[PDB]
Amino acid sequence: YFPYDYIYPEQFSYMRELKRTLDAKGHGVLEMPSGTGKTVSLLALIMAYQRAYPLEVTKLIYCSRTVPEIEKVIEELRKLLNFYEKQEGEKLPFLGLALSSRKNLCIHPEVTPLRFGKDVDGKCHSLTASYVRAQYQHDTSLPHCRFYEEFDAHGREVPLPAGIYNLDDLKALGRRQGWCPYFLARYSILHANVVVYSYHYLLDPKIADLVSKELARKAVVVFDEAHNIDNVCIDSMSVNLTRRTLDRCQGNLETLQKTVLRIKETDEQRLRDEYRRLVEGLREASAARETDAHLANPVLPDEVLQEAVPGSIRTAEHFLGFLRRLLEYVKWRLRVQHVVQESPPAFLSGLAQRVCIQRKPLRFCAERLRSLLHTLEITDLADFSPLTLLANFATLVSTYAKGFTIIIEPFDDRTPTIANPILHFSCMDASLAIKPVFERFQSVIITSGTLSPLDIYPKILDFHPVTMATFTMTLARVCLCPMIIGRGNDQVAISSKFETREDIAVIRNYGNLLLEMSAVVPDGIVAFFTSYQYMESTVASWYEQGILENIQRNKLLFIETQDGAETSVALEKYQEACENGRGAILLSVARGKVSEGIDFVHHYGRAVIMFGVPYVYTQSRILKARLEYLRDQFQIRENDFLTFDAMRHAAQCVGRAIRGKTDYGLMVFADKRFARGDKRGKLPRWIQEHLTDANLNLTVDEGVQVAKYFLRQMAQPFHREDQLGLSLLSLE
Amino acid sequence: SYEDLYTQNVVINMDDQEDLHRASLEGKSAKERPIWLRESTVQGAYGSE
Amino acid sequence: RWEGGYERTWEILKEDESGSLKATIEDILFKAKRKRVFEHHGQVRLGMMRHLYVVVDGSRTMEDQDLKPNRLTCTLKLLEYFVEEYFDQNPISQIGIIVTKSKRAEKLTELSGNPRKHITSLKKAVDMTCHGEPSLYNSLSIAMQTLKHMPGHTSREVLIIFSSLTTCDPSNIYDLIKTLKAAKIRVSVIGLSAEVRVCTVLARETGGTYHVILDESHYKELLTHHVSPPPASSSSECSLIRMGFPQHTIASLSDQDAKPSFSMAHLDGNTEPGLTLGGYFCPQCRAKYCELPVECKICGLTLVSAPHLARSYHHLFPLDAFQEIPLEEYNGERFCYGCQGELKDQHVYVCAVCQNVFCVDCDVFVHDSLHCCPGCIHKIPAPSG
Amino acid sequence: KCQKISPEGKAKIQLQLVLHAGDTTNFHFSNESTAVKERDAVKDLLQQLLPKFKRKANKELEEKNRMLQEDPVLFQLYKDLVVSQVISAEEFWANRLNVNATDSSSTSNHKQDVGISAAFLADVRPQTDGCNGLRYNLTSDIIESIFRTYPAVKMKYAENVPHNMTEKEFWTRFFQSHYFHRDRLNTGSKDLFAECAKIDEKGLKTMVSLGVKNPLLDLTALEDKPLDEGYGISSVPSASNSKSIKENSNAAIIKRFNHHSAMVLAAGLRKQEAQNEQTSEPSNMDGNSGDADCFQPAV
Amino acid sequence: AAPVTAANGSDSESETSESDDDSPPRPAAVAVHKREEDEEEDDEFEEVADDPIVMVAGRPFSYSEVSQRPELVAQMTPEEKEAYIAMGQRMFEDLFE
Ligand code: SF4
Ligand SMILES: [Zn+2]
Ligand SMILES: [Zn+2]
Ligand SMILES: [Zn+2]
Repeated sequence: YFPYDYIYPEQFSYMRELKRTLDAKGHGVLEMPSGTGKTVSLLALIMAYQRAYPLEVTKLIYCSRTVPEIEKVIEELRKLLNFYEKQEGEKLPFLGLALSSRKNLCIHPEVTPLRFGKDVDGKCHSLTASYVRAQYQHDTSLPHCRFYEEFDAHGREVPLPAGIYNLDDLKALGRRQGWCPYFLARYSILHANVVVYSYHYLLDPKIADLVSKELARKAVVVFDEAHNIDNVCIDSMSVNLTRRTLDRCQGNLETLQKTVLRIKETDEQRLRDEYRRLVEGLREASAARETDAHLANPVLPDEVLQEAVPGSIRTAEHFLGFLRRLLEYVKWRLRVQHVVQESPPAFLSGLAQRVCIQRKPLRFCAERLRSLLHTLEITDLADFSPLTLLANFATLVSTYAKGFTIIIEPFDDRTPTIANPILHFSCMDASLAIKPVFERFQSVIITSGTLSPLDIYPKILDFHPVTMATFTMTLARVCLCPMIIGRGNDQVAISSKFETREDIAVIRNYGNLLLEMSAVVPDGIVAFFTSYQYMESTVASWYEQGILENIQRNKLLFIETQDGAETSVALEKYQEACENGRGAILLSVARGKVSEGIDFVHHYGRAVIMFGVPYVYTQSRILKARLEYLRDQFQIRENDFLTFDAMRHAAQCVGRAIRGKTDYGLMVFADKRFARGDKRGKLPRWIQEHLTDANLNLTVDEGVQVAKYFLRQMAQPFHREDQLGLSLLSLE
Repeated sequence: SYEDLYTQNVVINMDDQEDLHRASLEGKSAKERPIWLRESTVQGAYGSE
Repeated sequence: RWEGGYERTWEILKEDESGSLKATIEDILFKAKRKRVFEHHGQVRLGMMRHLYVVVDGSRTMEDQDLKPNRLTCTLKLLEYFVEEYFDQNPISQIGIIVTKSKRAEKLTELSGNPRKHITSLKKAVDMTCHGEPSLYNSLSIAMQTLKHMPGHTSREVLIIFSSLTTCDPSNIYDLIKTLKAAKIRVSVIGLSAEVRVCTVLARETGGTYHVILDESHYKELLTHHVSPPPASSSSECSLIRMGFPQHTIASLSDQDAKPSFSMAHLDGNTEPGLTLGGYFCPQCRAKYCELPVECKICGLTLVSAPHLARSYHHLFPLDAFQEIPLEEYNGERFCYGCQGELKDQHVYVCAVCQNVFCVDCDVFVHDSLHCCPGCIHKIPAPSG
Repeated sequence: KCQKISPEGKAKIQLQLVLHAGDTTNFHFSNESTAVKERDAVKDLLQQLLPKFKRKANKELEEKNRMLQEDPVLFQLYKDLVVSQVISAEEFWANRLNVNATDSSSTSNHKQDVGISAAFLADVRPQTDGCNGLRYNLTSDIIESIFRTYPAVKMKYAENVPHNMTEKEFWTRFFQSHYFHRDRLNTGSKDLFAECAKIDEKGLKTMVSLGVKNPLLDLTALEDKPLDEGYGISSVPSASNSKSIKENSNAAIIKRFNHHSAMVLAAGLRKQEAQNEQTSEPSNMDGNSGDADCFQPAV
Repeated sequence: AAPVTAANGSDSESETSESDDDSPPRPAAVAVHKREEDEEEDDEFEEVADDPIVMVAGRPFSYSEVSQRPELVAQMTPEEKEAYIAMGQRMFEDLFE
C-alpha cells in the first residue's frame, strides 16, 4: 500500500486492468484523464510487479512526449519508491533510466554550449569515434574525451549504480562518478528494471534499435500520452528534400572527390584491404555505437540491414555510382516540380528507367556511404549531414515506394515558393511504425486521457481486447466545468470554418466574450484558435474596433510567434508574470507549440478558451492523400476521421490546466457546432457529471452567468471535502 | 519595422484655469430646470400629516 | 422548423404536476439541514490592546451586480456594524479608515477611538466617485509607517478588504513580505468572489487568515471572528507600563443646568466640545474630556478602565457552547435551569461542568452574549465557601 | 483630429469627427428649432474655443519645511510657537505635529503610481497614445511614463538638450509615431534599437539563470532527431508572399508583442534587480490534495 | 536600540518633473491655414481646422483672419498685443514644434 493521496476509489479499477493483460497477452487501451492521479496511482502498482519473483521475465520501458515530462515521471516514481521502501522495510534495488541523448550530453566546455543537438553531437562523435578511432592515440587531435576511456575501464569492470536518476543526476554524476549518458546508458541498459524515454525512438523505422533482447513474446511496454499516434507513425518515416539541402549536398560531394584524388598508391592499398574484411565478416566491431547515429535499421517491419556491400568493387568506382544518383535526381526532381502531379509509380518506375541499375545497390547505398568515410575517417559529421538526407530518401524507394505516394506542391500550395521547392513523401496506413513494436514485445499498454472515442480506434488495424473507460468517483463536482457557447436564436454567428475577413459578426463575438472573462478569471487564461490564418485576422480586426486595446488594461498579452527561438523566451515571460504579478493571457493555436506539453497548472493558467472547432485544412493535397487511402479500408468512415482529429486536439488543450484535483480548471467551447457531438466522441465522465445539465445552447450573455457558478462555488472547498480512505483504502 | 508620420507632434503650454466652473450655470439654463406645475386648488390646502 | 419542436416541448412542460408527487425537493431539504460542520479553531489572544487599519477599496469594480445592484452601498453600510461591534467588545482598542482611489492612498480618519467619528465618515464616501485602478502597495506601505510609532506589545494587525480583483498586485508584493515581517505586523485579507493567491501567502507569512464572502449572511459572520484578537504568541511584544484608569464623573451635584454642565468652552477638554453630561479624567493629571476610550493628550496612553472597558475584552474570552447526548428512553429532568420550560422535540444539551439542560432559546444566548453557564455559580463557589 | 461639415449645396447636414485610430463617426443634425444657424455654430464654437492647461514651474524641496509652505493655514501655527520664542522647535515636531507629517511624507516622492502590472497597467493605455490631432498634455507629469518604458529617451534628453537642440525641436522626433512605437527616426533609430536590444538581452539572461520549466527547449531537439523538418518549415502558410500580406499582418502583431511583454519585465528589473528568484518555494512541486493545518497557535 | 533602519520606499524618487517645457519665445505670426473651400472642388465633406478669437480694436475676429491682413496688425491697442503673442501657443504647438 502507498499512503499519499486520498482514496476516491481509483487503484481498485487499475488493479483489475493490469491482471487481464498478462492473461490475454495483447495490446490494451486504458483511459486516464488528467483529472485523475495517473502517476501516483500508477507507480504504486508498478513496483509491486518489479518485485515479481514468480514472473520469470518482467520489464518496463515507459515513455513520454516531452523532455520535462521525463523528469516529472522520474520524481513521481522517486517518492512511491520512497514510501513503501520505508513500509516494506528491507529494500531491493532498482533502476529507472531516463535515456536522454543529444540535449543532455557533454560535460566538455568546448562542446556543450552550442545551441543545437545533432550537429554538436556530430562534433562529439567525430572527435570520439572518427578522429580518436582513426588517429587512435596522439596528443591534440585525439581530444580529452577522458571519461569515455573511464567507461572503457568500468565497462571492463562491474559497478552497481543505486536507483532511478534524474537527467541532472547523471550530469552531476558526470562530474563525480557517473559516466556519459550514452555509455553508462549502454552499461545500464545491460540491466535496467525501468527505462524512461520518448516513444519517438521506437516509433521510427530508421535509427530504432528496440533496446531489447531477442525475445519476441516477453517484456512489458507502457506508453504515455499516445493519443496522437496517427501522425507520429507517418511523420517519423516521412522524408523530404529541398533545393537548399540539395545544393549543399552537391557542394560537399565535390570535397570528397578531392580527398580520393590526392591519394597516391601506398595509402590507396589500405582502403581496399578493409573491403575484403567487410564481405567475409558480418559482426564488425563498428556496429556497437556508430549504428545508432547513422541510418540503423530502415527496414524495421522486415529484418536487419546487413549485406555484402553490393554496388561497389573499388573505392573510386563507388563514387561514380553515387554521383549518378545525384546528377540524375536533380534532373528528375526539377522537371516534375513544374506542374502538380501525384502518382506513386511515376517516381518508382521513372527512376529505374533513367538509372539502369538494380534495386540492391540503391537499397544499401545508405549504409555503404557511412562505411566509406570509416576507412579514411578524417572527416566529420558536419560535412556528412547533408549527404545523409539524400541517402535516406533513396532508401525509402527501393523497398517502400510500393505503398506510399508523392505529393508535388510547387506553385503556392502550403509550401515555399519557387525560391525553395520541396517534395513530399509520407505514408497513409499508420501501422508500419507500430507493427514491429507489438511483435518485438509481449503486450503494450497505452495511457491517454484525451483518447475517448474508441469507435475510430481500429484505424491502426490492431486488436485491443482490454477496453475500459474512467469515471473517477468524486463527491464535489467543482473540479471542472465544461461550457459550450453557440449564441443560438440571437445571432447564430459564432462559427467560421471557411471564412476569413468577410464578416465582422463572429470576430466581434470572440472579443466581447474574451474581454468579460479577463476580469472574472482569478488567474491566467490559456486560449486557443483554429489556425494561423484565422488567428491573425481576428487580432488585426480588434485594432480597428478597439477590442484588443481594452484587454491590455487588465492582463498581459502573449501571442505565439513563428520562429522557435522567440517561442521559448515568450513562455518564460508568461510563467514569470503569472507567478509574481497578475496572471496574463495566452492567444495561441490549438496545434502550435504551447499545446504539445506545457503542463501549466493553477499558478500558470487555469482557464481554457476554445475559439471554434480546431479542424484541419483538408483542401491541401498533403493531407487528402492520407484520407483517400482510408476509403479502401473504411468507406463510411470518410467523415468520422476528421471529427476524431478535431476533438482530439480540442481535448488536448483542455486536459492540461488540471493535474491532481485541487487545481480547479475551466474550459470553454465557444462554438455552436458542439450540439449533438458532445454525446459521442467526448469524455465519458463529462456527459454524466457535467454535460447532463442544460448548458450547451448558451450565448455570450448567458455564458458569463453560468461561468460565475464555477468561480463562486470554488471558494467553499477550503478546509476539508472528499477525504475518504484514512490512509488504508477504507479496509477494502 | 515600417515607418509612419504626418501630423504627430506634442503640445505644451502653461495657462488656463482660474474661474471655469462659473460658466456651467449659464449653459445649463438653455435646457430645462426641474420644477413642477403651479398647484392651486382654490379650496383647502394640505396638512402633511 | 421551430414549431416542429416547440409544439412537442409544451406538451412535456404542461404536465409539470407529475413531478410534485416525488419527494425530490423534500428529501434534500432535510438532508442539507443536518449537515452541521464542526471546525472549532482556538481564536483567542491574551493581548488586550489592538491596532487595526481597515483598507476600503474605492475603484470602479465596487459597482458590480452581485449581492445587490450597488456594491458601493454594500461595503460602506455593513462596515458601520463592524465599527460599532468593535467598540462594543473592545472599547479600549481603535481602528482606522484608509481609502484608495485614483492610484493614490488618501488616509481618511486618523488613529482615534471615537465610534461616532468612524461611523459618520463612511456616509461621506457615498458621493465619492469610483474612478478605478486600485493600488495595494500604496495603502499598505503608508499603514506601516504610522503603525511603527506604536510600542511593541500589541498584535498590530492590518485588515485589507477589496472587490476580489484579479491579483491586486501593483509591482511584485513578494519583495515587501520580507520587509513586513521585520515590523512584526500582520495582514488580513478578505475576498468577495474570485480567489486571490498573491494575498493568501501574505496572510500566512505575516499571520492571519483568508476567506471569500459567498453571501450577505457570510459577510456578517466573518466580521464576528475578527472581533476577537488573532491567536498568536510572541516574545518581543510583551512589555508595557502605565495603564490609565479613569473614573466616571457627572460634573454636577443636583441639577445639570444649574451647573456649567460638562465639555464646555473654558474646560480643558477642548477636543470634542459641545454639551454633554459627564466624562472621564486622568487620575495622574486631572484632565477632563470625552468619556470615549481614546488616547489622552497630556500623557500618551489610552484609557483602560475596568467596569465597562477592560471587562468587555474578558467577556468575549470564554467562547464555548454545550454538547449533546442522544437517547432512546425519553429521560433527563426536562426542566431548564434558566427558563424552566423546554421544547420536547429531540433537543437535549448538557453542560461539561454542572450538567444542566437547556432549550433552543438558551443555547443561542450562551454562545452570543452569556458566554458561560448559570450553573457555574451554584456549584463551583459552593465547596470554596 | 479634424471635423467636417456640409456645404450650402448639399441638402443634408452631417458632422464627422475623425479620431486617431481611423474611427470616423457621423452626426446627422436634426434640430428642428434652429439648424441653419446652429450647424455652423457647432463648427465655429469647436474651432474658436479650445481648452488649455497649466504647467507648474517652481523650485521644490525635500526637507520637512515643504509641508508647512504648501499649507498657508498650517504655517500660521509654526509662527505662533517657534517664531514667538515661547517653546522649542523640537517639541512641535513630536506630539503636536506627528499624525499629519507621517501621511504627508508618502506623497512627496510618489510618481503617479508605483505599480506597473495592475495598478498602472489599466491606465497606461490612454497614456501611450502620443499622437497629434488636437491632444495636449496635462498638469501632472504625463511624459514620465515614457521614461519608465523607453530608457533611451532619458539619456538623449539630458545629453542633447539644451546642448545640441532645445525643447522646441526634440520631442516631436521621438513622438513621430508613438502609437506605432517602431517607426524610423533619423534622430537616432540607432540608439533606440540598441537600447531595446539591450533590454531584450538583459531580460533573456534572467530567464535562463532561473529555468524552472522550459518545454520549448526539447521541442527543437525532438524534431531534429529523426532528421525531418516536414512540419517546422510550414510555419505560417498564409499563401501571400508577393502580395505583401504574410509579412505584414504577422509583423504588425509580433513587433507589438515584444513591446508590451518586455515593458512589464523591464520595469520589474529596476525595482529588485531579479533578487527575489520568483519566491522559490518547495511547495510548488507538491500537488497533493491534502493539508497540514494541525498546529493551533494560542490554544 | 533595534537594528532595523528599513525606512520606506523602494523605487519612488527621481526628481519629480520641472523639465517639461520652459522655452524662450521664438514664434509670433502664424502662416498655416490648411484649406477652407471644398477639397479638390468636390462636395459633401469639407476641411475645417482651428482658429481662436483674437481681439482687434475691440471687435471679435479670428486669429488667422487678422494675421493674413497686414493692415489689421499694426492697428490695435498695445494691451491686446500682449494677448496676440500668448495666443500663438496653439498652432505653433499643435503643428511643427
Ligand atoms: S562522449 Fe560523453 S563526453 Fe565524449 S563527447 Fe560525447 S558526451 Fe562529450
Ligand atoms: Zn494624562
Ligand atoms: Zn432553556
Ligand atoms: Zn456550567
